[PDB]
Amino acid sequence: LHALLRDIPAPDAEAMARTQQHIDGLLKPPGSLGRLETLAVQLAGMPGLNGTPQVGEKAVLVMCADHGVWDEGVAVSPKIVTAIQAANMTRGTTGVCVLAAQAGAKVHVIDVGIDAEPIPGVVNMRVARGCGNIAVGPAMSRLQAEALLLEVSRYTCDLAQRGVTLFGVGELGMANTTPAAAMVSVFTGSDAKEVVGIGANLPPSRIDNKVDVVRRAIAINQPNPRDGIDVLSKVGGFDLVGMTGVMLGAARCGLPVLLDGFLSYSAALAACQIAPAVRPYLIPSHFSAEKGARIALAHLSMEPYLHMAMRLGEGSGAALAMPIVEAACAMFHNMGELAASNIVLP
Amino acid sequence: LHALLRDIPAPDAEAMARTQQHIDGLLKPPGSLGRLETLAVQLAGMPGLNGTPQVGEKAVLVMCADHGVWDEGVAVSPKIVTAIQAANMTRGTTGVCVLAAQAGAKVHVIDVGIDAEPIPGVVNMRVARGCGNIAVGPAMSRLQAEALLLEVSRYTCDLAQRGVTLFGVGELGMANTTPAAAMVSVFTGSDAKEVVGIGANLPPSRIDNKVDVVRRAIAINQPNPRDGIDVLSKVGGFDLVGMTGVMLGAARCGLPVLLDGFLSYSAALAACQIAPAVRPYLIPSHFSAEKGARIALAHLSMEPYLHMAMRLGEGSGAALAMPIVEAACAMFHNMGELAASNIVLP
Ligand SMILES: O=C(O)c1ccc[n+]([C@@H]2O[C@H](COP(=O)([O-])O)[C@@H](O)[C@H]2O)c1
Ligand SMILES: O=C(O)c1ccc[n+]([C@@H]2O[C@H](COP(=O)([O-])O)[C@@H](O)[C@H]2O)c1
Ligand SMILES: Cc1ccc(O)cc1C
Ligand SMILES: Cc1ccc(O)cc1C
Repeated sequence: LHALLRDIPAPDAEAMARTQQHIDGLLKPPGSLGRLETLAVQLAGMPGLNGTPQVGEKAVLVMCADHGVWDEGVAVSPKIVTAIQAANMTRGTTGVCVLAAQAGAKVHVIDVGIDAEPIPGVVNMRVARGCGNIAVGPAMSRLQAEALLLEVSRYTCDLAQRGVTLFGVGELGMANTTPAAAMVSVFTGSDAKEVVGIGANLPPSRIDNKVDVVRRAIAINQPNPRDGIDVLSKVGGFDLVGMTGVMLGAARCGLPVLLDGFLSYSAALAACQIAPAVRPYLIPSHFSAEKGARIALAHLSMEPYLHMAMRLGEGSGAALAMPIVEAACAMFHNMGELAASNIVLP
Repeated sequence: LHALLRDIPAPDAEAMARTQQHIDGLLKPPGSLGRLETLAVQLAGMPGLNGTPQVGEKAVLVMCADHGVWDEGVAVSPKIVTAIQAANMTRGTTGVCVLAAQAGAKVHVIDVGIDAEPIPGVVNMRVARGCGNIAVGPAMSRLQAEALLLEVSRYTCDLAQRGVTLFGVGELGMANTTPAAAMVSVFTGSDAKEVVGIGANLPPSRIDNKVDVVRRAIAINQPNPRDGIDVLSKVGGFDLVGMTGVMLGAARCGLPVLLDGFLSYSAALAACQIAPAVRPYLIPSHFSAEKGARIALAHLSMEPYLHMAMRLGEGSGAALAMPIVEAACAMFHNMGELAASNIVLP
């Protein structure tokens, strides 16, 4: 894993300069396509894209796992929903499936720790049947977190060898906004009350308990904010570790990764703590309706493109933003140039 | 035109209720797809869509015209750019062309008043070679504004008979953020300084003059805020009137219209003043980087989906949002249902 982190490439400033000059000469007032222009330049700097903003095959990786903290009464969805929904993912009837189909992306469903019998058709990388209840101890051992990061990182960059140039990250796991909140609190130094949300429709009256659980998790585990792996293993979950793995893998591969919602923000904070070099490869999608989204995004210095009040998870927001990445590429390659129309601007 | 306004249909509450019930039963926590859900219900209520959120053919109508106020030094782009860019529209090299192609939409370029010889391939509805300079008098006569509204409204609903179910509105015209600002000031009661922006890269040092011009336009013409046609004819432009026409026409046709940027907001304010019944058919796209966007959107009670710092115009933002409308339809029709998976939630 040390080799992985060490070999993440820096962005190509040469390709970015060439891209910027090309964009400035297109048929429009300079800077007028705003963040679409910035996104094109960002893509051009990613080594896996071969010096130009382009999109080949697209994949959304959905990390599925159960959480022991579900027993603390922090979620209203039956625990079995993780297993049921994971199977639905193989049938194409879920939210991320429908949105990925619209974007022409393939969904890869990965079981990194569902508490049920193995599901045929789902990629099997299960660490255990659900992680430990973070309210009374760690979610997993450091060894388990490291092993899963390496496994997922390898799977991710291996897809790159099959033509994938754009990744979207997602998750599925009942009770997972609890460890996500714990992680966000630890990494940002914000009090649990400011980052704990209603997750999947938790009744307002049960929020107090959820906040109490997050605080106990942190007090009991004492995760070190300066060690991303320590935080993930202590107050995270297998799904969260898996998402961090996709980000490290895509970065190693020099390719872009679209974030999703709140859960993905928590994983991104961990990934950036572990390897700051991962940051230039992350692209935000939407602004999650979860209470702690604003704080998490502020610490990542990210401004999402889409304001849809979405809070489904599954990688649904990442899939919805794929057309925006393709639009930036289309602008770059297909627009005419000012000079060719003899248009001169101040 | 009185008949047109009188016959705009009210939204179908029955279809909307059926849509809401269907969305609540899909495979996800209730309300979790947020504004995508609200958008689907909004679409279901539009009579031209036949009781369900669906998208058939898509068209972006780009209204092109020149403005006499260009002579007041309020724009840095050469006046001939309107004519040049309008021809580029027929070649598919412009920003809206490239983005519409990505969304599978056709672009219709309409000349409603370019100050140049007619351009082959562009739809000809020219009122005159540029409108009057609003700094010294009206842009056009009330008769001219009314005639153009009716003509464009008919053209728009006629496309509906050819399979178009989703419209996007756009414009092209040097100096047009000046009349747009004047209109926004009149309709919202905001001072010109709060709504006048840099348009297509106007140097910060020339802003003062642009603000002075807007104030003179309003003082000299005395447009009546309660009469949308009066405002359009006095301090508007042919392109702005044309955009208002697309909105009235789509509403009469019971079909959705996606707004674009600042210019489109000014036209929407006029359209809603003329006929409040038009409002349920308007769908925002992006949040224009123009200074007066926030005020204009607040008065329309609209929150755009996309935050791209875009300020190109041409209907580029409307085209970029078309995939979002298709996503809401895909969610509605393609997602599985909770009951079918035996999932019961509180
Ligand atoms: O992605 C988000 O921003 C998001 C926000 C709130 C809830 N969720 C989803 O709902 C689940 C977590 O909610 P909960 O209440 O069980 O902690 C999990 O399967 C997520 O995919 C997802
Ligand atoms: O759509 C917007 O929000 C927008 C904001 C600023 C400038 N524009 C475009 O630039 C032109 C107007 O800018 P200007 O400086 O000549 O008033 C016109 O052709 C518009 O399409 C468009
Ligand atoms: C200069 C300029 C202004 C507005 C446009 O839509 C396009 C161009 C090229
Ligand atoms: C209940 C529930 C929770 C999260 C999902 O992604 C989907 C469903 C159906």
